[PDB]
Amino acid sequence: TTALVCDNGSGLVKAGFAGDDAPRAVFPSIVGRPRHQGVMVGMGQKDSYVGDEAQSKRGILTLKYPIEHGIITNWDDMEKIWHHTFYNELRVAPEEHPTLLTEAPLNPKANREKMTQIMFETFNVPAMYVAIQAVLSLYASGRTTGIVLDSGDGVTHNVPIYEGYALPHAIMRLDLAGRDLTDYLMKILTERGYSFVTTAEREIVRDIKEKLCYVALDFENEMATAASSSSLEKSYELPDGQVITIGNERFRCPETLFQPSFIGMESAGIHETTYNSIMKCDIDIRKDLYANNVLSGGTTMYPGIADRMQKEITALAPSTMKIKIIAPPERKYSVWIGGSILASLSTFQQMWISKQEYDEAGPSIVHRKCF
Amino acid sequence: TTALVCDNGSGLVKAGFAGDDAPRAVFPSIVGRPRHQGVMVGMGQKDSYVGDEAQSKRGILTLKYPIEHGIITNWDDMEKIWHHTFYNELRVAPEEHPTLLTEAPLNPKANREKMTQIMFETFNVPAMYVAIQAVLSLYASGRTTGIVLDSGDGVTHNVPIYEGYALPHAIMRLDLAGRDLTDYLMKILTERGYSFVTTAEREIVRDIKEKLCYVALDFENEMATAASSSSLEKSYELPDGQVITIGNERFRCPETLFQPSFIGMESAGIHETTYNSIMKCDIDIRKDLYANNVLSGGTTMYPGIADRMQKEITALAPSTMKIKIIAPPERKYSVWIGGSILASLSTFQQMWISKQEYDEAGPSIVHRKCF
Amino acid sequence: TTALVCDNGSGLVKAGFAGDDAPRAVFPSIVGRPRHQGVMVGMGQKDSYVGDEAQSKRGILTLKYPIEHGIITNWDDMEKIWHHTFYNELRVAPEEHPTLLTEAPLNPKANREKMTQIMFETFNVPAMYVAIQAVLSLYASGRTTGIVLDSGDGVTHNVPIYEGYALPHAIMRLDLAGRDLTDYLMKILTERGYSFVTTAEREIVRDIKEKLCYVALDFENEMATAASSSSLEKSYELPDGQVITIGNERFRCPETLFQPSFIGMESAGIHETTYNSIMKCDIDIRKDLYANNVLSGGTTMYPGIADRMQKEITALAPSTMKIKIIAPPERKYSVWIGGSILASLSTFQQMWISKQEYDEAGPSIVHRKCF
Amino acid sequence: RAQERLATALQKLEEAEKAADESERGMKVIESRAQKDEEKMEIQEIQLKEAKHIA
Amino acid sequence: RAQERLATALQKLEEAEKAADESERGMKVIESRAQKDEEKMEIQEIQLKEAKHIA
Ligand SMILES: Nc1ncnc2c1ncn2[C@@H]1O[C@H](COP(=O)(O)OP(=O)(O)O)[C@@H](O)[C@H]1O
Ligand SMILES: Nc1ncnc2c1ncn2[C@@H]1O[C@H](COP(=O)(O)OP(=O)(O)O)[C@@H](O)[C@H]1O
Ligand SMILES: Nc1ncnc2c1ncn2[C@@H]1O[C@H](COP(=O)(O)OP(=O)(O)O)[C@@H](O)[C@H]1O
Repeated sequence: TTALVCDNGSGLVKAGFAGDDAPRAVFPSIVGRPRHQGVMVGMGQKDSYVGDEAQSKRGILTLKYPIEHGIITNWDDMEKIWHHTFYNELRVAPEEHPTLLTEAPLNPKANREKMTQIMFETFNVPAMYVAIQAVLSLYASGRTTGIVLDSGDGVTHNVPIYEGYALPHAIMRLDLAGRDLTDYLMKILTERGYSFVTTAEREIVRDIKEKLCYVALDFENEMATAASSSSLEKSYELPDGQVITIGNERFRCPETLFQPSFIGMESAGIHETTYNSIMKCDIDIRKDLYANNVLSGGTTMYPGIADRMQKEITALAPSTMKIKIIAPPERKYSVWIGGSILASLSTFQQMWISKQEYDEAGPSIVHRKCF
Repeated sequence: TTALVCDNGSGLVKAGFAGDDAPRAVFPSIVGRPRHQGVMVGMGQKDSYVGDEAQSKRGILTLKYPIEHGIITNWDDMEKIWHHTFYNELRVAPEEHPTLLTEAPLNPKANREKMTQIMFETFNVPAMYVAIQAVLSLYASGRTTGIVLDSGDGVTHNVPIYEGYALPHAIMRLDLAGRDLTDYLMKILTERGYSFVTTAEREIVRDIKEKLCYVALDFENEMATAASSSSLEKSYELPDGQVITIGNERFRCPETLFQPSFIGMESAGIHETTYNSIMKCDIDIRKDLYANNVLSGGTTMYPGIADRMQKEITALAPSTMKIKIIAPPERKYSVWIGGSILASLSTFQQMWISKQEYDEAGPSIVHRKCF
Repeated sequence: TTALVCDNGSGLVKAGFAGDDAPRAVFPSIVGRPRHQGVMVGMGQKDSYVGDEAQSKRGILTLKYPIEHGIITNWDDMEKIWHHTFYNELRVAPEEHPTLLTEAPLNPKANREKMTQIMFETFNVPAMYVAIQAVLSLYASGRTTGIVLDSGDGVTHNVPIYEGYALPHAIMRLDLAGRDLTDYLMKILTERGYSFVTTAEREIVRDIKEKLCYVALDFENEMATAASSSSLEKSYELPDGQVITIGNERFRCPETLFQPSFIGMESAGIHETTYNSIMKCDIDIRKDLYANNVLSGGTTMYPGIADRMQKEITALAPSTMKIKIIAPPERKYSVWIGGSILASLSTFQQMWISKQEYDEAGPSIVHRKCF
Repeated sequence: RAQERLATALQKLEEAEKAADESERGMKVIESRAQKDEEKMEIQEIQLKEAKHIA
Repeated sequence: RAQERLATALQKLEEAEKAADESERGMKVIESRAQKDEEKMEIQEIQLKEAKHIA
């Protein structure tokens, strides 16, 4: 038997089989419902589109994300997402496959409890397990120490690990991510004349962000460069023509990661929460952590983010340390890759939570040594 | 010297002097041009009528608004509007008076820059300043905290302010207003046979709206009351005769503000964007914001809108807070009143943009700390 | 002439006159600065609020503490705190009043030296003196023998004293205190879905802790009873609503004092450092020290901490010894009471550091016999 | 055919611009590395002269 | 008009391959300069250690 590695994320579902080199199914975690009335009789419209289909019918739907910041807020939508993943994308029967699921640090406990209750009762999986995203990133990176910065789409977090032991008191979690960057980019494009308001235009703005945004190495110098030159402006082609041209908005959007006061948050940038997690860690492992700073997740994928973060952390740390930032090209899928590695490990086969254990001890079994 | 206060708005120009209790020139923001040929030689008729004269010559002209949603789209028309305001309604020389202009939040920047350029090059004013409409509304209301909902004719926006500090990340702007309500009323008045299609029958429909429409405290109960009785059905007399009778669409028109799906918009009602702005603010100013919910602008003048807003926000917010809605009788002119207060403040005489500052720094000087 | 008694501590300034039963000015030692834009001209707002004023405007300010763990890390902020205490809370001219200050054992020397340099050059007092907090606790307790546990807000320490002689080699200092308990409570509240991240929400969490937390007599049995029943659940009403329900983290928070491994510290609990200070002392005084175990400071104010510490120390010490724990109801102010007593003693008037002594010997006069 | 070759030339322009701007970013991070190198160099040469004189 | 924007696409392709060959030649010269810089910085780091040891 083989296991299923479903990294449900928050804004992208990634599923596949344990032992693969990459996820087989990657689609947005979206549930769309029609908002107009529907006149053609006989074509038999359905009531909810889930996944990559909702992006095709995007023009006549209201797109909902069932998961807000790591946390699941709509359990019916999430059951639809999982059903679509199991049956219409992987085409497997979950009654005969263990399932490894992934979660961010410092979430509510009812999240995991309801997740496993659903997986055992609605889908009847034989076993299941919930892993932390950062640990799986560090598996897939081929390290055993290092401070991992996993910037997804709802949540950003640092998890310092040394020699296979994690330092829980030094785990930092920040609720600024790609979704807030998209909202800031909408709000900041509005000052050039373009307005995107609907949930179906949020997707167009997310595409603009992915395709044109980058991190400036020096924010003030890039601002002056954009104010004087015009060599920074790119054009983008909306899905109906009418090209839009954006200038300093390209590097002004992901700069919110380093100055979260742009969106009215009080906290510190990612370069500073990384350093603060390191300084919470014990003094004997800080050199290794400085040398093994691992990036993963979709929001770490801007051009120039590694160079920017190295410049910042280097200016912060003592001048006699080797700051080094590991940013693989397959960053976005690191959590899934590590999950596949972990579920294929042979030592792991007695760490699943079986159906018998669940029927014995209730959903509370999730927080036990079978974590 | 004295400063002028020109509240351009979108659909009604309001001008006056700084230090008065009310504007002395309120006229529509329309520019009409004749559409027929013109036979009587010696008539010597003009080519474009501005303001209140166009409303007299409606039946002969095509009426155009130079401001769509806050944004100015026809700069020649807007320049005609300003010339009329300065020389024919107020009878002042604009090269001797500072001018305070107003604008809505989250507009393009070229709007404000071109406005400044016009006011300095064409009209040659000594100083000028562009202010936000919601802040001026809060000046006129006598508060210093509170979340203001300024529903004009182009745009609707919430701007939460606490102790004189505005929270820009919580500013909301919606493009539903009196113009969209007029269009919806034109559309649903065809269910009874009345047809208003001309650009000059829109003014008749706007008059019908102002004089007969009201907000229902409960929408289904008023729907049933209109379906059964006839006690809520009222009549109106056109400029031609032939009275029209308005039934349940007396309250279906302004209900679009609370159900923007009526006109096919995706967004949420004003009662819900207000609450979302609250919940986007901090946690320890929300009680004051709930208690100081300020209404202004012409689209808030419907009967029953304050009671409806209170019922809705009360059903939304927690059950332990006093929700209060401030709705003065001189709502429609609140922005202008606050503008006069501000421009008369002696502290303000150092916030003007002088002409020499402009001549040396270009029109970009508008977005500086005078923003 | 009268002396002032300013007990700074790390998070609550409390001052007054020598010869009173209580301080007349107790306020948090925070300095807030506005972090938002500021739109209302003529508001004339300030740039930094200190003390209790900054607590009313939390939703607008970013709150700093100028004292981290006993140690002062922001001298400008501390100078502001002292200026506020002298002129606005007390309304006295500090150039005509001797001032008694306190500090914790085993701090840097520059802390104390710079403190006296400020008090002589800036505030220009005629005399001053710095006292150890535990000694003043022992004065106020009415004893001359005993081991005093002074858990403040940044630092905890034991200081054994016998017949008025302090045994410096047995002094223990621990950097676990109320601030770390607040951070741990913020971290474990996220298990139920509440998130407090802002520096202004740290204060909400501190009030929650003060009002609801208590020390369990038996930690494992309390965990079992919280898992089984629901009689421990208590609700708290935030500044808005969404009343939060707190379960076993009512007593999991202050249990960090007895198990510092919860927050990833290596050291041992307060009961064990107390016992270790005892066994570090001589053998002829351990009986009196067991019988005179004095608690003081705000973190010793949890319900049940005296009974818990007696149970632990009794299990540690030999069976033939009677353990006693003195916990007055005015523990939070014991250091100030003792400071007032000491400064009013007529014998003490020869122990002040006069201004001429300072002028002739430099700030080094503070570690000298003029202690 | 004209539209086909238009689109192909466009996508090739896109690829070339990607490569060129990435090279620009690389050369900028390299020259910054070089100035940081040079300032570390001056500091370490100065401590070298200090160590040699004191030795 | 197809031939018009076609000719502009082709001239853009010419200058774009110009920018691309400049990118590649520049990155070659700058990677050579880089490797030189790291040779220099490592030899001077070892020399700094030697100097502190003699000190
Ligand atoms: N090339 C890119 N540049 C910038 N952002 C990107 C890029 N690719 C994806 N993203 C962002 O990453 C987010 C998705 O991150 P992801 O790794 O899928 O997290 P999750 O799996 O939890 O949704 C999206 O919101 C998207 O905006
Ligand atoms: N009593 C009323 N009831 C309903 N709507 C009104 C009333 N009075 C004015 N309005 C609407 O208000 C709009 C004008 O609002 P106003 O405050 O003038 O905004 P602006 O100045 O930006 O045009 C008009 O479109 C009109 O339809
Ligand atoms: N009733 C209480 N229960 C628990 N903790 C308390 C109580 N009252 C105060 N505290 C804690 O005590 C701390 C303040 O202690 P305090 O005596 O002011 O020390 P310092 O003066 O050195 O700051 C605060 O952090 C608060 O959390």
